[PDB]
Formats: sequence, C-alpha cells, structure tokens
Amino acid sequence: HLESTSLYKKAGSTPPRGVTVVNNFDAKRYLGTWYEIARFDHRFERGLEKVTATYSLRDDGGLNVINKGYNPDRGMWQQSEGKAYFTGAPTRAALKVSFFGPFYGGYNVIALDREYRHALVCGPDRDYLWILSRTPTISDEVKQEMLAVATREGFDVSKFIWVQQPGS
Amino acid sequence: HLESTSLYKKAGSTPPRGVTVVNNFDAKRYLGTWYEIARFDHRFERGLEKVTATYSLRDDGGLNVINKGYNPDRGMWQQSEGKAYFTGAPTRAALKVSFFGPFYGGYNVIALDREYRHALVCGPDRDYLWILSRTPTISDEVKQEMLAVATREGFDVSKFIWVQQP
Ligand SMILES: CCCCCC/C=C\CCCCCCCCCC(=O)O
Repeated sequence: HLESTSLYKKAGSTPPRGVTVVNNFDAKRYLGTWYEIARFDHRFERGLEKVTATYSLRDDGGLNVINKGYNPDRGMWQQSEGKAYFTGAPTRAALKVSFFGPFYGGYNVIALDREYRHALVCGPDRDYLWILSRTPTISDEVKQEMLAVATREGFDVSKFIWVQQPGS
Repeated sequence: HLESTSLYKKAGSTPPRGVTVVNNFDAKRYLGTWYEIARFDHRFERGLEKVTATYSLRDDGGLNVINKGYNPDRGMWQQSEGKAYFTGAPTRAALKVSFFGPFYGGYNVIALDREYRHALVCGPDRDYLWILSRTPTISDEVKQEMLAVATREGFDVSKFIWVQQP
C-alpha cells in the first residue's frame, strides 16, 4: 500500500539518526499540485491557510516549486516560487528545496502511497514536517497512517497545524 | 584588471549551467566593509537603503556575514547576521550562507578586481546578483565592466536596483 522506504542519512539534509526515505521514487508521478493538509509551525509559512505546492519538471533535472496560500490576516492570496534538486539518485526521494528566498534545505519523502495521492515529507530536522495530499481533505484513516509514520520516525505530531482547506 | 575564474556548477549553490567563479581567492583581502551598489531585488532586502555587507573571519574557518540597511518604512536601521563556509577550496570564491537554521544559499564571486575594491556576486540562480564596492559610488567604467560580466554569465542587468548610498 505504501512505497518502500529505507533508513537514509545525509549530513545537513536529514534529521538526527536518519529517517526512512522512499527508495523507489518516480519523480514524474509527484508532479502537479499537492495540498498542505498539515505542517509544523515553519517560520516561512506562518499565518498561511489553503496552502498548496505545485511541482513541474525543469530542463536541468530539478523541479520548479510554486507555493500558493491565503493570508487571512491580510485577506490576500499569495504566491512564491522555489526550486528543488535531487541530492543523489532520483529513485531516492531526498532533495534540497528553496524554502525561502535563495535558502535551500532538506526535503525528504518519508511516506508515500503507491498511487501518489498522499505523502509525509520532513525537512532537515524534526522542526520540519508536512502532510501533503492530491485532495484538500484526507480521510481519518489516511491521517492515522501518516501520523503513525511520523511518530515512528521520532516526530512529535502534536506540533502539527491542521491547515484550513476547502471542505476542511 | 579582474581576477581569474573557472567554471563552477552545483545545483542549489550556483545558477543553472554554472558560473565563472574566482579561483585564486584570498579571503583576508575580502574582509571588512562593502557598499551594496546594486542588487536584484528580493524579499530579504526590499526597500532597504544605504546597504552594507560586512565580512569577518570566524575561528571555525567560516565568515561572519552582516547585511545592514536603513528601512524607511520602519524608520530604523536593521541588520541580519549569517555564517558562510567555503564549499570547496578556500581559493575558490564559492560559499554557502545561512541566516536562519539549516537552510543555506550559494554565494559566488563571479567578478573581483585584483585590488579587492569591487565585486560581482551571484546567488544560486539568476534572480540573485549584487555589485559590491569599497566605496559608496563606482565609476562608469567599473560599472560597465561589472554589467558586462553579468550579461556574459546570463544575467539580465535590467533587474538591477541601484541602491541609495551617500
Ligand atoms: C544566498 C545568497 C547570499 C545572500 C547574502 C546577502 C544578501 C542580504 C541578506 C539576506 C538576509 C536573509 C534573511 C533570511 C530570513 C530568515 C528567516 C526569517 O527571519 O524570516
């Protein structure tokens, strides 16, 4: 049901002790739009609701990232653009991603269903975690499964902000 | 005349296709205060006037990077403090810089005069470019030479904001 993962470490890009990263990734199936179901309180997303990330393939082998979100304190939709690159083999879902301005950090897919509908992604340490989905809501069952992996990999899931989405 | 360079390419640190990076860098001569003559504008400097960049040696072999500017909207001076490390040899003027946690960006000196009076520095893509100078103004001749290198390395110099300086 879930993609295979294995313990993976790269200095400066993965959390202490390593995390189980997807090891038979197919980047083409990760393209397009994902909704941010949940995030930890990442400084560079603070305040934002209805967040999405949209990935597209670049000529240089990286991905373009378009981040979109609504700031309820301003009543305005916002957008930013980043880049993503594999740090190693493209079958390992370990990348570096520009999360703000020119500053790149680790982006590690630590759970992924085999149909590329739902994903658990962590950053370079345990202050950075996302649940992503092809739909604006997920089932309680999918929520439990993603949370279970996060807990297994040492994250405190009570740090999640459950992001406002259509139908949420 | 300008320092010699060699092509350096690494995704996440240099722009696509690589850029020519100074290859006989002597970091001690790069220390101290530089005026930001021009920047491509981005989030973390928008609206800033009278910007200086200040580099100092760290005990750990890195550089402290301070970026200071006057923010008219706040009516205050502000500064961000960061840490930069060479990604390779210390004679290659390519570094990685962080101002917040485990998030780093590429800093690449792509033109440098041999007396360390002016420099052209790019980030990890072609949205990031700076002209730095030991003096708050530069001559037309120096300005044109920097613009020519920028264009040579694929940058669009119409994106420059010419920063308010004394
Ligand atoms: C990677 C390019 C090197 C840039 C060097 C100098 C340019 C001006 C300084 C940029 C300041 C960056 C501040 C980052 C903000 C940290 C998170 C936050 O407080 O929101």
